[PDB]
Amino acid sequence: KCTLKSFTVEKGIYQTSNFRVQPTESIVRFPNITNLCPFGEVFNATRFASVYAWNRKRISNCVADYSVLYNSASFSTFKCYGVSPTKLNDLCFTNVYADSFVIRGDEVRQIAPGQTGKIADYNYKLPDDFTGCVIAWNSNNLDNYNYRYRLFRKSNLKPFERDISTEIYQAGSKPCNGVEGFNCYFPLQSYGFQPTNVGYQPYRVVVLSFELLHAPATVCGPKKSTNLVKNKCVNFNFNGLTGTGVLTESNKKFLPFQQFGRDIADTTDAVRDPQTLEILDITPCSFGGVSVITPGTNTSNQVAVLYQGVNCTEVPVAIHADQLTPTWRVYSTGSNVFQTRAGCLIGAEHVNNSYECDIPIGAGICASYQTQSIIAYTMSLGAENSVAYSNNSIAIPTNFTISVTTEILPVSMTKTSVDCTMYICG
Amino acid sequence: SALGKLQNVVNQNAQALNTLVKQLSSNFGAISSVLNDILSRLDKVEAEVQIDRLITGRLQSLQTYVTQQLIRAAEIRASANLAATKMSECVLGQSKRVDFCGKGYHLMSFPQSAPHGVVFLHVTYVPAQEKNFTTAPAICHDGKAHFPR
Amino acid sequence: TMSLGAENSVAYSNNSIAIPTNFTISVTTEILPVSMTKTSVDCTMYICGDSTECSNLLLQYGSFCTQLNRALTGIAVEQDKNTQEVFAQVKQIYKTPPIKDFGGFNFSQILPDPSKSKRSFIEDLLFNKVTKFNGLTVLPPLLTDEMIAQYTSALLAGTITSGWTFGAGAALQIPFAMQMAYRFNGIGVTQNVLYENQKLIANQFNSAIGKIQDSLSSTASALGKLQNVVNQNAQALNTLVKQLSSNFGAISSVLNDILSRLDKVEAEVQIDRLITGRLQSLQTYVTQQLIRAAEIRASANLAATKMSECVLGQSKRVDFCGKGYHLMSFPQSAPHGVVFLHVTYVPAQEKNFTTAPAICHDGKAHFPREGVFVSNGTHWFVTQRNFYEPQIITTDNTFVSGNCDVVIGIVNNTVYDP
Amino acid sequence: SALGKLQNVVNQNAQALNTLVKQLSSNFGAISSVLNDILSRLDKVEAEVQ
Amino acid sequence: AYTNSFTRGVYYPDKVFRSSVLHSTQDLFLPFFSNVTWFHNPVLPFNDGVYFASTEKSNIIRGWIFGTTLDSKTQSLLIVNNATNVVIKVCEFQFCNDPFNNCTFEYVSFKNLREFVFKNIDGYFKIYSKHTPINLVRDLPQGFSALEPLVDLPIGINITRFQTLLAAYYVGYLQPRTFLLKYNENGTITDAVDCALDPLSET
Ligand SMILES: *[C@@H]1O[C@H](CO)[C@@H](O[C@@H]2O[C@H](CO)[C@@H](O)[C@H](O)[C@H]2NC(C)=O)[C@H](O)[C@H]1NC(C)=O
Ligand SMILES: *[C@@H]1O[C@H](CO)[C@@H](O[C@@H]2O[C@H](CO)[C@@H](O)[C@H](O)[C@H]2NC(C)=O)[C@H](O)[C@H]1NC(C)=O
Ligand SMILES: *[C@@H]1O[C@H](CO)[C@@H](O[C@@H]2O[C@H](CO)[C@@H](O)[C@H](O)[C@H]2NC(C)=O)[C@H](O)[C@H]1NC(C)=O
Ligand SMILES: *[C@@H]1O[C@H](CO)[C@@H](O[C@@H]2O[C@H](CO)[C@@H](O)[C@H](O)[C@H]2NC(C)=O)[C@H](O)[C@H]1NC(C)=O
Ligand SMILES: *[C@@H]1O[C@H](CO)[C@@H](O)[C@H](O)[C@H]1NC(C)=O
Ligand SMILES: *[C@@H]1O[C@H](CO)[C@@H](O)[C@H](O)[C@H]1NC(C)=O
Ligand SMILES: *[C@@H]1O[C@H](CO)[C@@H](O)[C@H](O)[C@H]1NC(C)=O
Ligand SMILES: *[C@@H]1O[C@H](CO)[C@@H](O)[C@H](O)[C@H]1NC(C)=O
Ligand SMILES: *[C@@H]1O[C@H](CO)[C@@H](O)[C@H](O)[C@H]1NC(C)=O
Ligand SMILES: *[C@@H]1O[C@H](CO)[C@@H](O)[C@H](O)[C@H]1NC(C)=O
Ligand SMILES: *[C@@H]1O[C@H](CO)[C@@H](O)[C@H](O)[C@H]1NC(C)=O
Ligand SMILES: *[C@@H]1O[C@H](CO)[C@@H](O)[C@H](O)[C@H]1NC(C)=O
Ligand SMILES: *[C@@H]1O[C@H](CO)[C@@H](O)[C@H](O)[C@H]1NC(C)=O
Ligand SMILES: *[C@@H]1O[C@H](CO)[C@@H](O)[C@H](O)[C@H]1NC(C)=O
Ligand SMILES: *[C@@H]1O[C@H](CO)[C@@H](O)[C@H](O)[C@H]1NC(C)=O
Ligand SMILES: *[C@@H]1O[C@H](CO)[C@@H](O)[C@H](O)[C@H]1NC(C)=O
Ligand SMILES: *[C@@H]1O[C@H](CO)[C@@H](O)[C@H](O)[C@H]1NC(C)=O
Ligand SMILES: *[C@@H]1O[C@H](CO)[C@@H](O)[C@H](O)[C@H]1NC(C)=O
Repeated sequence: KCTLKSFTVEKGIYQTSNFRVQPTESIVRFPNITNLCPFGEVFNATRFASVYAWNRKRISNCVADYSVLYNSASFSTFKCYGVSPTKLNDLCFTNVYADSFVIRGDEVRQIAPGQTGKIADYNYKLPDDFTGCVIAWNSNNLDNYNYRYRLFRKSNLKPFERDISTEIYQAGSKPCNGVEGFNCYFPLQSYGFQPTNVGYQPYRVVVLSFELLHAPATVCGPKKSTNLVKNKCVNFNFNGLTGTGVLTESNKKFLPFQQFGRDIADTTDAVRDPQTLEILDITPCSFGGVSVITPGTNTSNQVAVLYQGVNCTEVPVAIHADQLTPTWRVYSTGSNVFQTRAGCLIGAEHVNNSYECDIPIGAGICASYQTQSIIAYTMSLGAENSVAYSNNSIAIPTNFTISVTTEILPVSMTKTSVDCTMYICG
Repeated sequence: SALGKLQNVVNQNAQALNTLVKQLSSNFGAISSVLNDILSRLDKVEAEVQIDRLITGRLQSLQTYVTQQLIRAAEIRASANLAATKMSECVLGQSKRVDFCGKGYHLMSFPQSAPHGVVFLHVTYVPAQEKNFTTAPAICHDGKAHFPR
Repeated sequence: TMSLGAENSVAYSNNSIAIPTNFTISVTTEILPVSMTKTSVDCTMYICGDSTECSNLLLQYGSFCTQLNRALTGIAVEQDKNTQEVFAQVKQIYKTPPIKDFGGFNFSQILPDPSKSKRSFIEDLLFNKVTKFNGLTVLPPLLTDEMIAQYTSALLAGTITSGWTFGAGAALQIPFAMQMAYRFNGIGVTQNVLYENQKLIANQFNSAIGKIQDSLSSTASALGKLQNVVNQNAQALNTLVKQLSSNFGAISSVLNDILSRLDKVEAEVQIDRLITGRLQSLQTYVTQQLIRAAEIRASANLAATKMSECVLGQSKRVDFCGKGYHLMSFPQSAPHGVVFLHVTYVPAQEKNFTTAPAICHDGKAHFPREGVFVSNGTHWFVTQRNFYEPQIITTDNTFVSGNCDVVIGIVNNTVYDP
Repeated sequence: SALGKLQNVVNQNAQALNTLVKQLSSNFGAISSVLNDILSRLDKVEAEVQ
Repeated sequence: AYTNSFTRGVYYPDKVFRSSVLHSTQDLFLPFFSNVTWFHNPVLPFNDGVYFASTEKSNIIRGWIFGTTLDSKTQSLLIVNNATNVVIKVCEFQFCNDPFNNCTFEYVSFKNLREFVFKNIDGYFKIYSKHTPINLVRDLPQGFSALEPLVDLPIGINITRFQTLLAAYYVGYLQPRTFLLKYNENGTITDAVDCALDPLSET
């Protein structure tokens, strides 16, 4: 009724829902690495690099609790670009790269993807599709004249390019070459940091880049692993790849470098468990069109339910394993159940007689309301007739009937026309 | 339920227009689906962003309606071409084409008007009460073989 | 540069006629698609993959998922109607007689194999030559392939034992050598031409059916029209599936990446690009399936027409029921379609003759009642126009109209009086 | 006027193609319909949206 | 001296299993039927990446050196295979042109043909290899092979030039091309098409 937006329903078969086997368990697996990454040896490192010759540390083979770093209120910004910082503890990465440098605090605005500014042009450039976080804080304890940045260049530098060229850049043709002069300038100069400077004051900056390759992961959040379940519909997470499905033991001949497998559709089809080299197959939890078989509501409120393509052994637990309600699970746990090539049919009596097809089901099955209950049967193609042929017998009509058979044909639609401007813009 | 063909021409068009009309109430991710809300509540510089979502959704809604009506009109035209043919062959003549003008052998037919369509009353001969007989393909009278004209 | 065909200056002149003296019975295969593979797609499970956060955004687009489910359901039900209207033209399952006394014709290759589905021999060749789960589904047809093979066998058993009569009324038994004389008479060849050649005609038919098996077994190239229906639905489904992998401007094409890496306000912006792309990808599929369904419906209406006219009758529509003068045809089932074996008469071995429109006898013009006047060079005869059988010209072979002088090209002769 | 069916097949192809070409001049809400304007008036992060 | 490459030097492009499938990929590959240089050692350009191969008999070749200067002045990748393991260093130090500082990374792990591939991607060095018996003499043999990965080094070194550490061996250069790969039932690459080779391969 609610599918048709109507209080009356005509005799027929109607699709109304898609049935889905709901998962019963949640599994989390990661490599069991005991090491904690040395972020103190970054944010509390003694003295940071310049912006012209910034320092990169690859960070690896550990657990990391980024929520601790995110809670460090000294950080005046913690902005993130392809991730939201609260989510970091849920993930695992194939590498992390931390970039460390110092600037005057006003320049922090330049440390972002695709921006304009001399730091972005000549010192430190993120690609326009960067995935990571930017972290910065004031550092007047560093106040000092060592902190170089680049004021000119012959061209802008590339994404993650770096340039330790200490040349006297010839802005013109003149090869002044070892001493500065007109159109020939030394391109590095340094901030004079003192507490008497606020955007002119020393600030520490760290940029974290994350790596998300197809290879096995390397830096994981603190989320503790749990045990494994087979032949049941489960929610799952391996290394931060996530879904729901029937896991199984599997025979697939993975070569030792291959971490997970894919089907003809490129869908994820198998995985290797991060704590044990067994290959697990992944299969979808069963689903299929729910259709309701009904005589007209003018004749009965009895119905049958067809779970299309679903095997009858998977249906009955739909008490919690589908979108049901208490009276609706009677069409799951009780009554008659009948397997057909079209799917599992529930609430109709299988019959060994055959009749003309009243309501069609599929694969030669039809259903009807008869002596009363809904029945299901194989449809009948009409009475059999052995024609009395022989090489010398003929039959000739002795009489006839006129007949008058009605035939109906469509000829015209209604001549609708629509003003698109008045429909769209009112 | 005999007129199920003609009643479908009515129902399919009623569903097409009601779906086209109800889509005016959809938000498509705009602030509200009534344009006078946006135009009252918001400055032009913001309202353009909302109004372009309504234009994008309403235009796609209308393109889908017109495209389905082009396909449905071709189906109705196939029926009009068949009806024009049955009127030329069955009414204005006597068709010798099996099962074209109803089951049995065609004698004649009569057209009747109907809402959005046409109805033919096909008058046909049907043979009705046979008996068995012995038969042979030729008769030899004196040596000459005879066949029926 | 392609050749349009061998050239032929026809040996025309105003008093010369060419008349055939022999024939070849010929069996022509014809193949028509009748139904697509019935498909249905859950737009929520396709677009959103069992994410509720996605499913809530899709509600803002209103009617589209309901409207697409309606469109595909309308296609899917029509494929059962197309499959029904072609085969289900017969009201009773006529059953084949035990003894095969069909006057020398050998139907064993087109009637059922009793050892089995109950397909004929040729229906087994036809079944052998013709050849993911992201909320897409394939439904079974209503009629099973055994039911289809019972309908083709019922149509065939009626056609063999009772001629056209099983379409127009109750099926009347008739001996097959008599049915073929009615079919020969239907193409304007006199009944005696069958009986006087019955052994030759039976051998020509039996041999022609044999050549169909050799042709169908030897090459797949004939069944291209059916294999194309399979190939188009295979490419359409694969394109619809692979468009799940495209970004459309989102940070990933995998919906759980977006939901795991981003907080709601960012995530919703990314997801709405995937919704917009997947929704447009699904409308593009459904639009082509609606257009492709009308093409298959037009073919199913043509197949239903050929089954009424060629199988339940004998059509005079030139080149409709195979090239040549049409005698009869037999249906055979095939996956997603139907195959007709059109039996046709083709004339052969012509000779030139001199001819005239009329003959002068006693000052009055005589014209032939059926066929044409001819001379072999010395004697004048009348013959049926489709197969040379000269008769002595007589007052009951002919009819008369007025004096000699009006007719352009009349010739003098004796007309015999019985 | 007798050949109106054949002349429609010619006219419908011409009208369709002229409209497909003329649609290159439309904005669709973008800052310009000349692609090089977007490539020269904006930085990448804006230009890609347009 | 020279030989034709035939179809050799295909390798598994990623750490993924796929089976009974044709998959299309864009990557640095040896063009099919290219002109591999052959040698009886001299120092050579590395280009975008190298295919290196040699025929086994007496184990004369024991390693490689890569860089721009190689012999100090900047860091250079050194690779050795002896006694019981592969051994690797990235030193800015100096050594003789024959067998017997700032080593910011270290790692430890005719009858035959030995095949190797080198390129700079993610971490910026990679090694792939294959090793099989032969009966062909004094040429690169025809027939198919697919190199498995050995190692990925996170080392960030810049290379333009290289030299062999000490007969017959071969050199060829990778180029960015599209390939169609035949993964069999055991997820093994068993044939390939180089899409740029000829109009039939493009078809
Ligand atoms: C041919 O069939 C018709 C019926 O279709 C027969 O007509 C009926 O004859 C009986 C008497 O035998 C009457 O009671 C009925 O009222 C007649 N029906 C009609 C419609 O008039 C007819 O008798 C049959 N003729 C033969 C020779 O069998
Ligand atoms: C009808 O034709 C079929 C073949 O079209 C004949 O079948 C063959 O029969 C002979 C023995 O008589 C066997 O050697 C062949 O192997 C059979 N072929 C097949 C495909 O089975 C059949 O004999 C003919 N029957 C009649 C009554 O004429
Ligand atoms: C034209 O046809 C007639 C009849 O077939 C031929 O006339 C017969 O010729 C034979 C000898 O060849 C005679 O025995 C018959 O008595 C003839 N019949 C008559 C009616 O006279 C005639 O020979 C044929 N002519 C040609 C040129 O073929
Ligand atoms: C058919 O035969 C008739 C005679 O039976 C021909 O008529 C004669 O023709 C000649 C010239 O050829 C005239 O001189 C006579 O006066 C005609 N006689 C009569 C009774 O009319 C007639 O010409 C012949 N037809 C043809 C086509 O040659
Ligand atoms: C993880 O822990 C288990 C139990 O302590 C151990 O068997 C397994 O080897 C560990 N994983 C690795 C990578 O060694
Ligand atoms: C840095 O040192 C302070 C104490 O001086 C401590 O509170 C903070 O947690 C340290 N941060 C890291 C990342 O180690
Ligand atoms: C229900 O419909 C049937 C026809 O299908 C009719 O005979 C019957 O009287 C109806 N009953 C009611 C209560 O409407
Ligand atoms: C249904 O599932 C059971 C599982 O044991 C299987 O044995 C049976 O063959 C299945 N039947 C169908 C029709 O899927
Ligand atoms: C119906 O058929 C099944 C087997 O197909 C049989 O077990 C059952 O007893 C039959 N019942 C009747 C009443 O024929
Ligand atoms: C014709 O005669 C046969 C004799 O066996 C009989 O079986 C058949 O039923 C008869 N048919 C009719 C139409 O009387
Ligand atoms: C007619 O053709 C057949 C072969 O198709 C041949 O065997 C037969 O002898 C011919 N008959 C005549 C009278 O030419
Ligand atoms: C008829 O005869 C002429 C020669 O007189 C010949 O060229 C032509 O091919 C013949 N035509 C037929 C149909 O045999
Ligand atoms: C046939 O036509 C020609 C002119 O092309 C004419 O000379 C001749 O007399 C005509 N013959 C007959 C029998 O009409
Ligand atoms: C290989 O290169 C040399 C030139 O250095 C050239 O002469 C030779 O023809 C090339 N051989 C092939 C097979 O391309
Ligand atoms: C690699 O180093 C050489 C000099 O050692 C230099 O010419 C080249 O430009 C460098 N390449 C890059 C990408 O920095
Ligand atoms: C490999 O060679 C070095 C010297 O080049 C040697 O010290 C080392 O022991 C060798 N490797 C092994 C595994 O012994
Ligand atoms: C390493 O390189 C630096 C310059 O980059 C130099 O100061 C240092 O002395 C070198 N040390 C060794 C052991 O080569
Ligand atoms: C797959 O590998 C096994 C040995 O591991 C082999 O027996 C089998 O034949 C292989 N399959 C194919 C198709 O080559």
